[PDB]
Amino acid sequence: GMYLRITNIVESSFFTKFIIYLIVLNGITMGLETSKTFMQSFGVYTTLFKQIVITIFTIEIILRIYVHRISFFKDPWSLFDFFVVAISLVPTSSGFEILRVLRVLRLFRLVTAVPQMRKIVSALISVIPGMLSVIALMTLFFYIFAIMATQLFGERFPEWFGTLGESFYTLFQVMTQESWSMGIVRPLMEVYPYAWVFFIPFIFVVTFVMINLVVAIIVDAMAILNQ
Amino acid sequence: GMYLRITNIVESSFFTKFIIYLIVLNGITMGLETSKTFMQSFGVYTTLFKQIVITIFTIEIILRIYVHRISFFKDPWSLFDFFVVAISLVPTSSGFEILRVLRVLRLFRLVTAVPQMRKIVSALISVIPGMLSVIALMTLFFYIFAIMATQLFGERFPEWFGTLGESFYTLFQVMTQESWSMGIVRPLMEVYPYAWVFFIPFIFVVTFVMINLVVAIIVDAMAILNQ
Amino acid sequence: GMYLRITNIVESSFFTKFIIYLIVLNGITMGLETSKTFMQSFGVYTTLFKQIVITIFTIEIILRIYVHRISFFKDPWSLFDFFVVAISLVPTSSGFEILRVLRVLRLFRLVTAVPQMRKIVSALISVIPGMLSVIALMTLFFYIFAIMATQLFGERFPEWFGTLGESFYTLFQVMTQESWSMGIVRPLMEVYPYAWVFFIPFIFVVTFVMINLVVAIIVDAMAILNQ
Amino acid sequence: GMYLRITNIVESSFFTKFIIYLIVLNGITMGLETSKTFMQSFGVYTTLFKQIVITIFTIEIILRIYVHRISFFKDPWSLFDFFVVAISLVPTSSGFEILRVLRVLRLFRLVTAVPQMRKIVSALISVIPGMLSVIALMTLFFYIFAIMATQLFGERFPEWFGTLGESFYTLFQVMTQESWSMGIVRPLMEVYPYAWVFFIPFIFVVTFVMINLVVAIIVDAMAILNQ
Ligand SMILES: CCCCCCCCCCCCCC(=O)OC[C@H](COP(=O)(O)OCC[N+](C)(C)C)OC(=O)CCCCCCCCCCCCC
Ligand SMILES: CCCCCCCCCCCCCC(=O)OC[C@H](COP(=O)(O)OCC[N+](C)(C)C)OC(=O)CCCCCCCCCCCCC
Ligand SMILES: CCCCCCCCCCCCCC(=O)OC[C@H](COP(=O)(O)OCC[N+](C)(C)C)OC(=O)CCCCCCCCCCCCC
Ligand SMILES: CCCCCCCCCCCCCC(=O)OC[C@H](COP(=O)(O)OCC[N+](C)(C)C)OC(=O)CCCCCCCCCCCCC
Ligand SMILES: CCCCCCCCCCCCCC(=O)OC[C@H](COP(=O)(O)OCC[N+](C)(C)C)OC(=O)CCCCCCCCCCCCC
Ligand SMILES: CCCCCCCCCCCCCC(=O)OC[C@H](COP(=O)(O)OCC[N+](C)(C)C)OC(=O)CCCCCCCCCCCCC
Ligand SMILES: CCCCCCCCCCCCCC(=O)OC[C@H](COP(=O)(O)OCC[N+](C)(C)C)OC(=O)CCCCCCCCCCCCC
Ligand SMILES: CCCCCCCCCCCCCC(=O)OC[C@H](COP(=O)(O)OCC[N+](C)(C)C)OC(=O)CCCCCCCCCCCCC
Ligand SMILES: CCCCCCCCCCCCO[C@@H]1O[C@H](CO)[C@@H](O[C@H]2O[C@H](CO)[C@@H](O)[C@H](O)[C@H]2O)[C@H](O)[C@H]1O
Ligand SMILES: CCCCCCCCCCCCO[C@@H]1O[C@H](CO)[C@@H](O[C@H]2O[C@H](CO)[C@@H](O)[C@H](O)[C@H]2O)[C@H](O)[C@H]1O
Ligand SMILES: [Ca+2]
Ligand SMILES: [Ca+2]
Ligand SMILES: [Ca+2]
Ligand SMILES: [Ca+2]
Ligand SMILES: [Ca+2]
Repeated sequence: GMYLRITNIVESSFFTKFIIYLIVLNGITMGLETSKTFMQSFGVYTTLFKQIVITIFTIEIILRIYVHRISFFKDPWSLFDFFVVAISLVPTSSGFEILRVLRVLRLFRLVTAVPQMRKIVSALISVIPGMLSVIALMTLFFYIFAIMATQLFGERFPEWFGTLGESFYTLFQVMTQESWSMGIVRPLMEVYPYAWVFFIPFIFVVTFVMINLVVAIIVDAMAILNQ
Repeated sequence: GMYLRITNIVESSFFTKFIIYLIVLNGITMGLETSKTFMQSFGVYTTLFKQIVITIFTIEIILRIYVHRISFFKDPWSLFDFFVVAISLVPTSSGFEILRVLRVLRLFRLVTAVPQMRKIVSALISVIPGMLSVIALMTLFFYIFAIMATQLFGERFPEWFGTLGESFYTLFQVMTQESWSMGIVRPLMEVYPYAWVFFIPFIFVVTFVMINLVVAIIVDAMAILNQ
Repeated sequence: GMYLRITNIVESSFFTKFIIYLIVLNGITMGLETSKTFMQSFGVYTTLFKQIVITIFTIEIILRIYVHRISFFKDPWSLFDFFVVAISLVPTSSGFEILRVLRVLRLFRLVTAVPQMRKIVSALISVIPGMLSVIALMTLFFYIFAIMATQLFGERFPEWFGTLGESFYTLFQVMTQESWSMGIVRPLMEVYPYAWVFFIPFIFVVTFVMINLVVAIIVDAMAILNQ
Repeated sequence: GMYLRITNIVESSFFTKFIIYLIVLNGITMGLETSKTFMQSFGVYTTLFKQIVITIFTIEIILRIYVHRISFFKDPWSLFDFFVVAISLVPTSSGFEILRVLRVLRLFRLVTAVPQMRKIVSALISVIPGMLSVIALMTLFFYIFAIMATQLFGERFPEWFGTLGESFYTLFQVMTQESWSMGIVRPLMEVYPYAWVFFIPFIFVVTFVMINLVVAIIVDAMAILNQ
């Protein structure tokens, strides 16, 4: 087509720097809205601000959808950028409260826009694929010990191991090692005195696996450097 | 001998993929049996399912024992695969309850069958042999401090250090650092005010050794790469 | 100018070794002043000692400012060395109590003077610049989860998430993993039973990011060695 | 001189393997003596055993001192081997109870005798010298924050920060992160609401330094391999 003009504006630096400025202003706005006193004083300016920024972001997404239609929905950053826009597009009384809490995720658009942020985030995602083998191992391991722990402690201890889900949680807690013994294992042993046969091996296996996953991360990082 | 036929079926992909499907179905079954309501509704279909799958697995192990007899009992994956089959072969009322909880280990047959899982598990086992020197060091160290801590705190504090085993446990807990001070050392110091001479050095030695073991894992991994 | 004499004294070893000896004597002095009994016995000798050492340090800084004026205020070690001198130069009744507690920082002048200490400290500072990308990521992440957690739990749980700052703190605590579950998440779930959807993902993201930052430190260290 | 005979016996394998067997027998003995029931049954055989083994070890040390006099007291393994022998040589009623608890250290003679154990222990000691710079840094840092924390919280909180030593301990506890917040910082903030300015930076500095020390261990290990 002005199509060259609108694609030289959308891909212009000033357009994306401007929506960056709008993102930062909105983040401060969202920070201030937690103050109940600030919300008694300037509750109207901020909400009108939120409305004007949501409309700007929606037209900005419409333009970005136009200038490169096929890529926009095959590109992860813009896909997410479209989804957080959409989630906050549904009016706050049109959705459940949880939708209004998710609206906060619209600040990650700062990670979307800032290219140093893009670089680092896709670096962490890049780490993820090697870990799949040991994540699959470990979630099978957690499933098995959830099952055994439910069937072993979930009547005398229905608070912690009564369910499969409760056992998943208490096992994750034991894995992070928080309160693993004065909190879970010792009270257990007040009734089942060989409960440490279940948990001490569990601790050993889970910690060994975690260490090895970390070392794995490290060598995958280093191989691209020694080459 | 059909011996070529049965060894072209046992070593066929479909046979092992089928027992993989059976393993997954059984894992979901075992997951559902923890629900007491599901067990009131469909307690019979699942138990008949468990019986038909245990017979399939037992004939599958019999065939696998036949086609390569000598290797089957000199191969770790199949050895374990035989043992978990056997453990759940003993009827649930023929054994103690703990046997029924061990039956859950039959889901690790998924690690046995899936070759990506085999690769990663034998990778972790491969890590293990280098660690033997420092494991032997450390268990001697734990034995010595168990002994000293029992003889030092196990009358005024029989809950935690009254025995050698109780001291082993409380020392392992202090090693994982859980509640090491507000939980153990400080209550101790209410009666023995120099108890930190025992535990602070213990903490230092045990943490230093743990770090060094991890670094050791790392360099053993890296040497095979710089070569 | 004696200017050559005073610059051959300031840059002399004995001058800086002497202020090192004075720094150590002052550190022991500061250690002793916490004893209330020692302060009843020799409260006067130590305070006169503090006054004579502060005057020596102030003239030492005046000389060092003279011999190389332009560099002194463009050099970090001496800049800090000037600032800790100044902070304790304000009389103890001229400032708030917090100023008297900051006076203790005058012992880091030992890190300033000792060159092995300088080497190691600037080594740690040298590590810092690479971490900026992931620190910026993470503080955005903490800001977002502070906001969501305040809006989600800060009425039923005003102690922990009532404010943005309180939520920052409780989230940092959950990040260090201290008491994350028996302390925060479980009491929460007594009222909001899906609170683990908020915290378990938070734990996962924050731990993964921390691991990756550490690995990043490591590879940055190693690249200067494989080269 | 038989001097060749006694030096071909002392340096014989059988002599050192025999004292290894004696060390293991004594370790089991020491383990059994914690049982009060075993001590009612066989309290005499074990004590006579302890006496016969202590005499064997003392003559063994006398022989080892003879065959190479100058080296024995310039060699760390044998020096320690001499000292643990001496500590348990003082009769149990001739010393304080703590001496009888130290007698347990005579089991580390197993690390002294076993050469794989020697290899690994001197490997860990070998790691230690590089860490000196950051240990010296850190103990200065701990001294400074002990001082500030005593002067800041040791009247309203004399249990934890009343002394310099108590503050050292509570700071070490905060460093290991155990109960750092629900245990120390939060109760503090009930009276001093900006106590997190002191501890959150302390946590950050101490953790960063710890990470860097570990990375330092790692690169020192790796440089001897890339060479
Ligand atoms: C990216 C991270 C940057 C750094 C983040 C800084 C966060 C600062 C948090 C500290 C603020 C909270 C402390 C505080 O005491 O504030 C009180 C208010 C809420 O209480 P308030 O409503 O004042 O009290 C009500 C009294 N009542 C019930 C009797 C009527 O709470 C407030 O006043 C909230 C103050 C708003 C802080 C907004 C800071 C935004 C930082 C910029 C981040 C933009 C990144 C895109
Ligand atoms: C590939 C990308 C990375 C992703 C990898 C992470 C994989 C996580 C697997 C989680 C699968 C389990 C999820 C699940 O089954 O949810 C169960 C519970 C929910 O409890 P629930 O019963 O809903 O609570 C309601 C309370 N009620 C009924 C009494 C009213 O919720 C929990 O208990 C969840 C607790 C955490 C589970 C962690 C499981 C092991 C993950 C291993 C991660 C690898 C580390 C090396
Ligand atoms: C490998 C890991 C994959 C992901 C694992 C997913 C785990 C999901 C766990 C969450 C389920 C538990 C949550 C929940 O509230 O369920 C309740 C039931 C038990 O309570 P229920 O019997 O319903 O209540 C009794 C009521 N009474 C006493 C008054 C009669 O508890 C249940 O309903 C159990 C539901 C069965 C979940 C089975 C999921 C299997 C995942 C596939 C793994 C196959 C790998 C080979
Ligand atoms: C080579 C492959 C890797 C394997 C390496 C792991 C080595 C583990 C060594 C364990 C040896 C000690 C086992 C033991 O003596 O059991 C004692 C206690 C059992 O307590 P118990 O007295 O049975 O409780 C009954 C209560 N009662 C009598 C009052 C009714 O049970 C416990 O207290 C066990 C607590 C954990 C002990 C950890 C010992 C140090 C292991 C160092 C691991 C290396 C880390 C760097
Ligand atoms: C760099 C680190 C080196 C190693 C640091 C060593 C730190 C030693 C801390 C242990 C001392 C505290 C233990 C203790 O019980 O001392 C008590 C006094 C305070 O209580 P005190 O005033 O004696 O009791 C009052 C009784 N009343 C209320 C009834 C009248 O508290 C004291 O007596 C304080 C004793 C002063 C220790 C000064 C040590 C300085 C180490 C050298 C560091 C110089 C580096 C530049
Ligand atoms: C580049 C050099 C390295 C530096 C990187 C560190 C960045 C730290 C960012 C901190 C920004 C947040 C500061 C802030 O907003 O302060 C809020 C609270 C203060 O609570 P406040 O409301 O003042 O308490 C008064 C109580 N009242 C009102 C009821 C009377 O104070 C807190 O809650 C602070 C708690 C710690 C916050 C940690 C935030 C995430 C940092 C991520 C660090 C990277 C790790 C991978
Ligand atoms: C290097 C590490 C190897 C593995 C270490 C194995 C450690 C085993 C610890 C578990 C034993 C303790 C469990 C237990 O219930 O034993 C009870 C006794 C003490 O209570 P007891 O005196 O039986 O009860 C008194 C009853 N009363 C007051 C009413 C008269 O406590 C005992 O019976 C103690 C049993 C002695 C265990 C000796 C094991 C030595 C392992 C070999 C290490 C040699 C390395 C050089
Ligand atoms: C080169 C080879 C490696 C060695 C490096 C380790 C360096 C350790 C430095 C320790 C210096 C401080 C020792 C000290 O001053 O002792 C003070 C307290 C003793 O408390 P105390 O006042 O005796 O308790 C009596 C109670 N009373 C008076 C009320 C009846 O006892 C404590 O509080 C000690 C707590 C641990 C202190 C840790 C200090 C920082 C060490 C940094 C280690 C490096 C890690 C990166
Ligand atoms: C079959 C598996 C073989 C068994 C061997 C595997 C090793 C398992 C060790 C036991 C696990 C307990 O794990 C426990 O975790 C805590 C976490 O605070 C460690 O505390 C840690 O401090 C520092 C700082 O992070 C770490 O760098 C270090 O790795 C570790 O010492 C304890 O030192 C460790 O003992
Ligand atoms: C001026 C200094 C610059 C500031 C930057 C330095 C980083 C400091 C991070 C904040 C310190 C809190 O440290 C907190 O320790 C706990 C210990 O369980 C970590 O938990 C850890 O789990 C795994 C398993 O060990 C580690 O490999 C990982 O490094 C870390 O995530 C928390 O994730 C981390 O947040
Ligand atoms: Ca932890
Ligand atoms: Ca821990
Ligand atoms: Ca902990
Ligand atoms: Ca921790
Ligand atoms: Ca810890």
